[PDB]
Amino acid sequence: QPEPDMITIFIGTWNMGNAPPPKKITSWFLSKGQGKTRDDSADYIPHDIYVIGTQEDPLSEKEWLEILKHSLQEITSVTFKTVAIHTLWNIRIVVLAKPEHENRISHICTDNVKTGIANTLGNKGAVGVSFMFNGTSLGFVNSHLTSGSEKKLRRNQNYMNILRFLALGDKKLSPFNITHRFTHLFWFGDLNYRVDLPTWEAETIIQKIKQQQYADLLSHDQLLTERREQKVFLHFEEEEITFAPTYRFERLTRDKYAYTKQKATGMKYNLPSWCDRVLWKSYPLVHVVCQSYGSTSDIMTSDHSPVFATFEAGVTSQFVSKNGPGTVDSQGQIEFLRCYATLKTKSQTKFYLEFHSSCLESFVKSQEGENEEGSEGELVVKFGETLPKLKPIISDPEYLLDQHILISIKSSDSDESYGEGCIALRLEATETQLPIYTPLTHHGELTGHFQGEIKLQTSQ
Ligand SMILES: CC(=O)Nc1ccncc1C
Repeated sequence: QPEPDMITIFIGTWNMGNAPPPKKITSWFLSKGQGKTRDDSADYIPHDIYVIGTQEDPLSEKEWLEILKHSLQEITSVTFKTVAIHTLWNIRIVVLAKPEHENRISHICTDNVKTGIANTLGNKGAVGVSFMFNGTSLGFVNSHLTSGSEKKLRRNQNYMNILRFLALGDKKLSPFNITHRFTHLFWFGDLNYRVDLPTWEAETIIQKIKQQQYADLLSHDQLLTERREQKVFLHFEEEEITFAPTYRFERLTRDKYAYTKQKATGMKYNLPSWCDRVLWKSYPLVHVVCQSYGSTSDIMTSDHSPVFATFEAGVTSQFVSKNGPGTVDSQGQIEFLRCYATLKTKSQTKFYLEFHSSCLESFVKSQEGENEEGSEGELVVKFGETLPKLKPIISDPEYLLDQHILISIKSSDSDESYGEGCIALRLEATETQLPIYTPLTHHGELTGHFQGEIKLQTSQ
């Protein structure tokens, strides 16, 4: 039974509008409807992992699990295993996997974050799940962010609170938030970003949707515009949107957008919007390909339509050598030349680096760097040829070239991280000096850069 090199992952997000689902929801799991849809020839082929995020979910965990599992069994004739389920209020995440994967999946974590204070604490936030699939770490976040067209800044703040405070993955990676803990991170939900056009343009927008002409709407989508301005979701990818806005529909049809202000909306307009989204972030030079991204047309219980996305994702095996795990492999080493951090900080403390990777027995602290002033005001922290030589547990290039080094630059004064990034060991050559680079972030905002050269020695 060979271990897989690649799996497929289904991501679903649905704001159920506090209504039970209809009797058949199979179109969701088949990626059928509008947008980038899955080929009919794949209908009976199960995805390896199904991750279902709901918002405004009125069902008990048991009720929803029975619907999901019976849906997948009808499609695939496979009885899926429940990996995890976690609910905060009416925000839920379910992870299901093919039974063959049960003994490939370990280190399952769940968490939630509640967003806002007082007034604004009580129904918005996120749930998430992480686990290891053989040698690959996977994270999944379902968030229901603040509603309303004039609250994009609140949504961005909700995003920053969720990635700071959601405690998933390896707790030993203490300087790193969820945006650095996983080989593949999927972030989805009712993110509630709107099409920011004048209220008076509602019927014009509906016309454009009927013509399947999305370009002049997407140019005003708040998630795309905020992400282009580095206000939210920095370093996350999204597949091009080619499906109609998924909100706000009259229930029991899809023929009508319900946009006008009502007492039930707090006298707010809900112009047609792409509230319901799937984004991802994978470590550099790991295979990840979006195969589908769309919405269903035939599930009409809610004022939102379900959204699906599917991915091919590279995975690695749980590697054992004669040496590591349990010792180092002296045939392996990672060296750093001409390295320096450029930081945006106005502060003047000394900095050191920490190197974290599951290819090391434990994280490695460098000596302090030498601070200089950049020509445009910046702090440059020079490590020159001073960084430690990293001793991987396994030297086999089929293992080592698939690994990644997380880097934190920390203040000597406070031991607080000022920036985090990631370097792939998937190099063009071994025993050769090659440029490396990562942006540095802190709380998912850009704080600087790390660049230099690497020299990787493997057993080959
Ligand atoms: C066009 C655009 O917004 N790109 C982007 C922004 C932030 N982070 C990642 C990406 C790929």
